[PDB]
Amino acid sequence: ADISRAEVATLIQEAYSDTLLAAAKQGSTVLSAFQNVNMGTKTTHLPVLAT
Amino acid sequence: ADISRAEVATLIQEAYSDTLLAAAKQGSTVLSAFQNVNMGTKTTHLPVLAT
Repeated sequence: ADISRAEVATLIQEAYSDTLLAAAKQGSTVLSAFQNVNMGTKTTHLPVLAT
Repeated sequence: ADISRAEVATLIQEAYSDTLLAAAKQGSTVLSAFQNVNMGTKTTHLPVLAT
């Protein structure tokens, strides 16, 4: 005796949005606070003044 | 059945970097705080009022 929103089936379509999806990425702190030194092998030796 | 990094001994070289080596040097304080009198001899005499 009446048409409910179930009996209309897929003529009513659900909808989509990006609005909450995007999230900012945060880099390393130490890779921007300090000098990045290139390496070509596992170990690099650095001499320093000692006395 | 497997090669480990201990078994590749000295086919892997160790590198060097001077990026920590360069210490800066600090001058005398008294040579910048006060007048530098040029001398051509061991002794200079300066008279002053005394009474």
